[PDB]
Amino acid sequence: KFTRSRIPDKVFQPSPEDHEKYGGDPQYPHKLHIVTRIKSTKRRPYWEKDIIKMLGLEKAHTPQVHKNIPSVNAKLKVVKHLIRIKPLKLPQGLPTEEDMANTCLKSNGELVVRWLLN
Amino acid sequence: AGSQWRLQQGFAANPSGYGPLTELPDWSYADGRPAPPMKGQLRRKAQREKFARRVVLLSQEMDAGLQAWQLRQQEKLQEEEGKQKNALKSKGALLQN
Amino acid sequence: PFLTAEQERGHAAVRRAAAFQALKAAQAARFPAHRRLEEQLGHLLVTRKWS
Amino acid sequence: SKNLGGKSPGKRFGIKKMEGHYVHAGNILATQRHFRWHPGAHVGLGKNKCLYALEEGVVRYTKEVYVPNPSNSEAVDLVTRLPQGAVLYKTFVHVVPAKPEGTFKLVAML
RNA sequence: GAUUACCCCUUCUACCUUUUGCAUAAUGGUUUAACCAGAAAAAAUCUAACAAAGAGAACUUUAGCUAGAUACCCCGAAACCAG
RNA sequence: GCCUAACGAGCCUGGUGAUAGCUGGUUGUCCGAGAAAGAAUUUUAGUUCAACCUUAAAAAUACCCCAAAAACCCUAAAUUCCAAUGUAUUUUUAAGAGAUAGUCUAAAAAGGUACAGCUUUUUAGAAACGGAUACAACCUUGACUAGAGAGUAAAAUCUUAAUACUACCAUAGUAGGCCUAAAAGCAGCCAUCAAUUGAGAAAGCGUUAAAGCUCAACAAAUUCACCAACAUAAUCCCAAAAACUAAU
RNA sequence: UCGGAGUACAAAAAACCCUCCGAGUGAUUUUAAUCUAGACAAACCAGUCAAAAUAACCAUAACAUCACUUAUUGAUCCAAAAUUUUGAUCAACGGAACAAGUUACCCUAGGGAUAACAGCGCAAUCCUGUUCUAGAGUUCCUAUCGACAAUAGGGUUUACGACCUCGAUGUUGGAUCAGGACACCCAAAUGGUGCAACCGCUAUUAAAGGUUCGUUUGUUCAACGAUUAAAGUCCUACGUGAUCUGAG
Ligand SMILES: Nc1nc2c(ncn2[C@@H]2O[C@H](COP(=O)(O)O)[C@@H](O)[C@H]2O)c(=O)[nH]1
Ligand SMILES: Nc1nc2c(ncn2[C@@H]2O[C@H](COP(=O)(O)O)[C@@H](O)[C@H]2O)c(=O)[nH]1
Ligand SMILES: [Mg+2]
Ligand SMILES: [Mg+2]
Ligand SMILES: [Mg+2]
Ligand SMILES: [Mg+2]
Ligand SMILES: [Mg+2]
Ligand SMILES: [Mg+2]
Ligand SMILES: [Mg+2]
Ligand SMILES: [Mg+2]
Ligand SMILES: [Mg+2]
Ligand SMILES: [Mg+2]
Ligand SMILES: [Mg+2]
Ligand SMILES: [Mg+2]
Ligand SMILES: [Mg+2]
Ligand SMILES: [Mg+2]
Ligand SMILES: [Mg+2]
Ligand SMILES: [Mg+2]
Ligand SMILES: [Mg+2]
Ligand SMILES: [Mg+2]
Ligand SMILES: [Mg+2]
Ligand SMILES: [Mg+2]
Ligand SMILES: [Mg+2]
Ligand SMILES: [Mg+2]
Ligand SMILES: [Mg+2]
Ligand SMILES: [Mg+2]
Ligand SMILES: [Mg+2]
Ligand SMILES: [Mg+2]
Ligand SMILES: [Mg+2]
Ligand SMILES: [Mg+2]
Ligand SMILES: [Mg+2]
Ligand SMILES: [Mg+2]
Ligand SMILES: [Mg+2]
Ligand SMILES: [Mg+2]
Ligand SMILES: [Mg+2]
Ligand SMILES: [Mg+2]
Ligand SMILES: [Mg+2]
Ligand SMILES: [Mg+2]
Ligand SMILES: [Mg+2]
Ligand SMILES: [Mg+2]
Ligand SMILES: [Mg+2]
Ligand SMILES: [Mg+2]
Ligand SMILES: [Mg+2]
Ligand SMILES: [Mg+2]
Ligand SMILES: [Mg+2]
Ligand SMILES: [Mg+2]
Ligand SMILES: [Mg+2]
Ligand SMILES: [Mg+2]
Ligand SMILES: [Mg+2]
Ligand SMILES: [Mg+2]
Ligand SMILES: [Mg+2]
Ligand SMILES: [Mg+2]
Ligand SMILES: [Mg+2]
Ligand SMILES: [Mg+2]
Ligand SMILES: [Mg+2]
Ligand SMILES: [Mg+2]
Ligand SMILES: [Mg+2]
Ligand SMILES: [Mg+2]
Ligand SMILES: [Mg+2]
Ligand SMILES: [Mg+2]
Ligand SMILES: [Mg+2]
Ligand SMILES: [Mg+2]
Repeated sequence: KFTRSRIPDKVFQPSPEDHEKYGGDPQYPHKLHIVTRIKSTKRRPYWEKDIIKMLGLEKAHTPQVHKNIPSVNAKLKVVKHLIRIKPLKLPQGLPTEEDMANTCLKSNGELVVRWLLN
Repeated sequence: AGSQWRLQQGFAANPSGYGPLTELPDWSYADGRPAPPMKGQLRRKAQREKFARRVVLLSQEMDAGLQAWQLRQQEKLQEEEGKQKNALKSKGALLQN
Repeated sequence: PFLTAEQERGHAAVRRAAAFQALKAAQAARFPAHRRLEEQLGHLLVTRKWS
Repeated sequence: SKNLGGKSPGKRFGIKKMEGHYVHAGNILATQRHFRWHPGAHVGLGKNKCLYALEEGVVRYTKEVYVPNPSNSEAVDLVTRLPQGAVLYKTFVHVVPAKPEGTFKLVAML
């Protein structure tokens, strides 16, 4: 019978070379996920469809920002084969109240604070 | 096409993504006065503002949660110390020594 | 992860409760609309002529 | 043909209230055909081996030693045939009472 | 879809009905014109009148009574009985 | 059989607009949501409930759900119940109809021929105006309108068609002992020693029995050497063709 | 109709004209009450548990027990008792108060939802090849075969399934005309023979052309007579009835 899948814990144990391969900090994990649904939910089980719906990934190729907490990491693990996950990078810090309307999210993952000034 | 090249260079995979070819206004009066803003640009600005607000809210919530957990652990340490501080002086096996 | 399971426990719960309360208030505000004298008296304008 | 009568609906013999569930008095915690779960504190046993809560509280499941009734000949024989270091264990279902027995309320000053 | 240009170029397995599924080689139709097929207010919903009472008589009433509007097809047997 | 061209029982009229769970038909536009079956039943060509679903109205928790918890001989995928968390869904109240004659694919099974485009259960998916040349079910795809804009997805010739092993000489106790007409390395049984620098009482052909031809043995040089290859159908084969100008 | 085990491996449910056990009750005395929270299960009808409180027995139990204990059972209505109860292989076991056979003389409404012919899927059965050699063949597996086994293919027979047709796809055999395949009967070119020659036995290649006339039988087949270079095996809706026959 076709049922859900339990992913073993050794799958999510990164290798020391994986940090350099994927450009991650070996010491400090990143703070925020950028999740973008690539594949469709059709021909996928209803639990995967519901997880996609509750993650706010109904529309494809539209990035959504999420936390890096295990509570949402569980759902991201459940539907990890339909999404692309990147770390949200902030070269210029969090957007301030005076810079909310002049920000943009690049395709390479850094959220710029001053986008096309003047 | 060249979506992979554009991604490598940092631009959008689609030339219609946040590039100057679409962000800038495409017409203005010959007198020099600016044209009314485009509806698509206004909607894109609204979506970007919403995304930035969500990012700020998520970061603030994570920081608040971490600070609350640290405060809870510190208060646990303080109450553990206080339980010993509020105890009495043992007299059972210490007076005969 | 950035936070652990014990660190995330209840970190954002007031916001979820407030969102549910907002949903409940939006649902409870369902009621028929006001009927005004203008709506009833504007039907007589169909027979406005020139004197 | 040669095989007859094999059709019969399931009796729904199973567990009704899991661990941590808040039950009231008289709630059927679990029904069974043979003794799979044994009743413990504040859990009564019906004539059909069903287990029902006697007090309002929280359902718990534990593994505990099994000392049978000395009048139960079969269980006594099993015990007397057990080796020196062997102790029987069984899964017992308990109800931990939540509300107090009662309250002392002032009625009148005489 | 087009096109300077009717075809030439590219793309689309007639329509109802019945079926798990019909271009199906499953049914129906040459075509035109005229006729040919959803009907009921018990309980309910909406609107309005008056309201512990409502109804122009006979009843219903522990917010109810009165009024109005919302609803339920056509063709076809072999047959049976009487004169 | 015949009884006014149709007689298993005439024709006409009336009942009669007989009755059909059965077939056929059922007439304007646009929009919203939208269903594949558990139980009874002279019942499986149908109805009535339940579960889903629609239209309104009340509310508050609804799915995802880490621990902890659910049996005794052995037992997999995984289930039930649950905080947090991500979302906004769910439950009751009032009206309700349709449906209850199903297909394939992936998985666990059973029957059969470990056969079916076969039959019966459980879990999941689908029923594109793209792709698999054509195509129901396979793959890509949160389905509106206009543009003579752009970026992507699945997807477009699949793998081998392979197997050569050549000179060089082989004498001796002895025809080893028994059986046998004959058994000389060789129908058979037992021993399997020994001469020579080197040759098994002999590993295959051959003789009725001998003879004779080879193998291993020495002496001469010594590329490489274990298994692997397998016919066909009926109108007429079936895109054409292409081994190197830079391709994540 | 009801129950237990497997299918259905771990909450519940879960089907087959699936595989096995069973029930339509006996024995004994402790003869087992009333009222009521809260629950299980369930479409409904039915089925199950049960705390506290009441009257009688120890002043400390009462759930009747055992036979795998689970199944040992039947609704309304209506009939009878003495007013409290009882009554159905209503076993087609959610049960009509009481009703068979036959129709080829048949009729009507439908169904390719469902059979007979054909097609289609599969290849159990059938037919082709190869792999393997124990055995026959005097010795000698492979001149000719070749058991126990392996593997690949074809779609000629019977069967299996019920996918297209029942608002019609008209049937065997024969007559006329035949199209095609090769798994070649003849004719042609060869290899091996346990091939001396003539006759033969096998295998390879080749499908332009041929493959008879008669007795019986409706016959396809089959037996028989006379010949031939031979009187091939099949597919074509078991080719062909808007070309023919109607013997079955
Ligand atoms: N019973 C049932 N029939 C359906 C359902 N969906 C479609 N059908 C039936 O399927 C036919 C149409 O096929 P579809 O257009 O859905 O592919 C119609 O006969 C319709 O009644 C369903 O969910 N349940
Ligand atoms: N025996 C019995 N007959 C009943 C019942 N209910 C109705 N009946 C009917 O009453 C009639 C009794 O006639 P009987 O069989 O006594 O001559 C039968 O038609 C029977 O079917 C019942 O409960 N029991
Ligand atoms: Mg737009
Ligand atoms: Mg069973
Ligand atoms: Mg059953
Ligand atoms: Mg089609
Ligand atoms: Mg239908
Ligand atoms: Mg059909
Ligand atoms: Mg067809
Ligand atoms: Mg058809
Ligand atoms: Mg039809
Ligand atoms: Mg047609
Ligand atoms: Mg029609
Ligand atoms: Mg016609
Ligand atoms: Mg009314
Ligand atoms: Mg009559
Ligand atoms: Mg007549
Ligand atoms: Mg009628
Ligand atoms: Mg019917
Ligand atoms: Mg719609
Ligand atoms: Mg219904
Ligand atoms: Mg858990
Ligand atoms: Mg919960
Ligand atoms: Mg039906
Ligand atoms: Mg099928
Ligand atoms: Mg399904
Ligand atoms: Mg559908
Ligand atoms: Mg196409
Ligand atoms: Mg889509
Ligand atoms: Mg020597
Ligand atoms: Mg040699
Ligand atoms: Mg051949
Ligand atoms: Mg329940
Ligand atoms: Mg009591
Ligand atoms: Mg019956
Ligand atoms: Mg029945
Ligand atoms: Mg029943
Ligand atoms: Mg006759
Ligand atoms: Mg008829
Ligand atoms: Mg059917
Ligand atoms: Mg046949
Ligand atoms: Mg035919
Ligand atoms: Mg057939
Ligand atoms: Mg056909
Ligand atoms: Mg078959
Ligand atoms: Mg085959
Ligand atoms: Mg031999
Ligand atoms: Mg055939
Ligand atoms: Mg059929
Ligand atoms: Mg079928
Ligand atoms: Mg037919
Ligand atoms: Mg027709
Ligand atoms: Mg011919
Ligand atoms: Mg040949
Ligand atoms: Mg010849
Ligand atoms: Mg020929
Ligand atoms: Mg045939
Ligand atoms: Mg024929
Ligand atoms: Mg014809
Ligand atoms: Mg014929
Ligand atoms: Mg004719
Ligand atoms: Mg005849």
